[PDB]
Amino acid sequence: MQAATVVINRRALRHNLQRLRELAPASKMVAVVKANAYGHGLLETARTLPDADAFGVARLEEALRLRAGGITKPVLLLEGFFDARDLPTISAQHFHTAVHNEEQLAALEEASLDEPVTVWMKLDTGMHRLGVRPEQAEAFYHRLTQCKNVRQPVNIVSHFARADEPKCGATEKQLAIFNTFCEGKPGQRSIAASGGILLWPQSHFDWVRPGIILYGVSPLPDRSTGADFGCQPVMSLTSSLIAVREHKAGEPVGYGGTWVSERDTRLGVVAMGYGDGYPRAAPSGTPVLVNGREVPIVGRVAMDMICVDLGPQAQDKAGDPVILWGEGLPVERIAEMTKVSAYELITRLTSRVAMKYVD
Amino acid sequence: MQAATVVINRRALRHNLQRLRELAPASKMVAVVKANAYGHGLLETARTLPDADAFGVARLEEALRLRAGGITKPVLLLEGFFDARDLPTISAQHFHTAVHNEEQLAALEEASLDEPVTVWMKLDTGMHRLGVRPEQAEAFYHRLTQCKNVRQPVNIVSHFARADEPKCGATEKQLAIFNTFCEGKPGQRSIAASGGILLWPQSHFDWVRPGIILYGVSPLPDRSTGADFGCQPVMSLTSSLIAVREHKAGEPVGYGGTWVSERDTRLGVVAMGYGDGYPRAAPSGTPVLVNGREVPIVGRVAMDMICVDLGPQAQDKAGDPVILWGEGLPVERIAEMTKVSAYELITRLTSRVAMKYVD
Ligand SMILES: *Cc1c(COP(=O)(O)O)cnc(C)c1O
Ligand SMILES: *Cc1c(COP(=O)(O)O)cnc(C)c1O
Repeated sequence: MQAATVVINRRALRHNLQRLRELAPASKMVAVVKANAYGHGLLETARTLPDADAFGVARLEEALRLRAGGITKPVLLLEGFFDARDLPTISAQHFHTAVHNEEQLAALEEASLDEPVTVWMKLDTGMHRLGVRPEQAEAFYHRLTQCKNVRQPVNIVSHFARADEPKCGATEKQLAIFNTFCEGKPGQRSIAASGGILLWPQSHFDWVRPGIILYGVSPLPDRSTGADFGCQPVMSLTSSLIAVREHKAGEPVGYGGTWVSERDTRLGVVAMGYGDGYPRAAPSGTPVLVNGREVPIVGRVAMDMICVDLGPQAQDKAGDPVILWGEGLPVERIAEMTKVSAYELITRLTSRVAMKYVD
Repeated sequence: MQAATVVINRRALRHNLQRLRELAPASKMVAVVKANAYGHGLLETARTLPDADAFGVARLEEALRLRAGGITKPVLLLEGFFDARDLPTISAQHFHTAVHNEEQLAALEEASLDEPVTVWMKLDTGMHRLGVRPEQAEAFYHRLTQCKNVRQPVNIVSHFARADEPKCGATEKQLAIFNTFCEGKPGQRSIAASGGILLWPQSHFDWVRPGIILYGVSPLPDRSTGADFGCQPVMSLTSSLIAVREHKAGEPVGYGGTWVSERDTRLGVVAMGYGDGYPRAAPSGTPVLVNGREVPIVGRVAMDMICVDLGPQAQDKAGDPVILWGEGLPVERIAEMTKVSAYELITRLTSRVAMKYVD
């Protein structure tokens, strides 16, 4: 039988990269593949997009894992390097890096490399997470153009904190700061991720960094799905029923007796739980497809199982196909119902989930 | 590594198995290691406990993975087998199985195996998740004693739905039903997991199945910890700071501008996010240890990073040790602050977290 499985549509992945090129026609693409390509799988997602101009990762470990799998294209270390002793590898592996601190800068200044490295100075334009603040940036920037170990020109990168909230002036302010600092400087500019790409065409510049929407999922907090932008969903979280049992009115289900039935019915048990990555927070009523028909989750989600209400004469049987989200049921619909971010839903899955690739 | 890492204390693990033998002195132990041993590591956790009477898993795949690693004790398939074509492997691998449906029973009835298999009839005593209902149990049970494919005697297993709620009578009702069915029967009895073991000594019977408490974490939802029962915490979710930046009063942090500072201060950025398994639901103020000193999380938890408030003048720096939960900080405290179950915190982690084993 088949249990917890993530089916990845390679065809939809391809379609989305091309669709994003159409929406951002004058910008190169940094396919962001951090966290195991967003739960889709880091090396397979890269191999599915040999057309990507570059790949973005959070950590050096992820980039090296790409190189190990035979990925040859430029990989961008979005958070830079955490140890100065890593520069020689970064240089030799032809990894491009962000530089946000003095550790990183002072290291590049005194390292001894056999080749210089391509760098993207991270500028803090409002997110206040990583990056050099405006009033320290000019001096920091100038030191990078003097590094014999940095390939010139120095590129400039930044990130939006609230691009999915078009009504507040957060984005327009970050853009204002970004634009002021880049005036008169050569080198590529990049500040847009999924939100900036879809809602802010002024922020496309030279390179855009699609992450979530690359997988056909909307980065927005409203009811929108990847299909709202012509992007197709890549992931399908699937499983199977391991039991179909009789149940009676007044009887509770699961831990804590969270749900009590008002009628005699039949309950289905799914080989899926939070030990696989399915949200334990999922409330009774959350939709799940059984034999391509939507049924509600009843009772608390356990570590390995989920119960659903099928109906008194429901003819579903142990072994039948279940879809937690995918074709027929967008992950955005599960996010709305469970109140869990689609970003976390597709990404916080465990190694217990099998991986399938189609097309 | 210096980033996302889970450190597993093998010596605390052994201490807990024997501490549990002291709490349930007349019962054998079924070490429950399903879902990658609750995030601690399926095969390493088994190898650390060669003293366990048996190992419990959710799925067949997990049991096979144990045999592949050289684990030889008896392994109990807590949910049984999902396909009749699996009986031959299960018989040959000497896996013990639960039997809750007719598909499983009919499979045993007509299979041809070189050896009979040890079975635990799963009885639904109130949880209404898996198991044969009371009114169908006697006939179902009798068919199992007539199998030459089943090693006699037929053992009886069940599970509590609310053992962590001593004030509702649910547990005494399940126990009442369990006891009535076992009257006059010749096999082993088992109904207690972590809660039943600690709060209900009349449910210990022949075998107890410690899961969460085996890892030194309390099953109950009140604020007690594993140390309340003499059990030592096995897991430590650790990482490092990748940046220490200046921040000013009135300035927000992270996505959505969730947190705004009322002083000038210094922010630390941790190489930890929900792409690793850390709850994106963690509210500002949640505790983190930086250099063995507690600091609050400020702003939204991102996929790869977490910001903390260090103070205006604070001497922490990129590279310094961070503890998300562990030595200075029980996962139960993080569960309270996060309102996320300790079961899910330690279990729903991703494959990007490195694994260390000490002692
Ligand atoms: C992860 C990340 C991205 C992608 O963002 P999405 O909203 O998922 O598209 C792009 N850039 C940086 C700096 C990131 O850390
Ligand atoms: C997983 C499980 C356990 C162990 O539960 P804990 O609450 O962690 O003690 C024991 N028995 C069964 C039937 C289970 O599914």
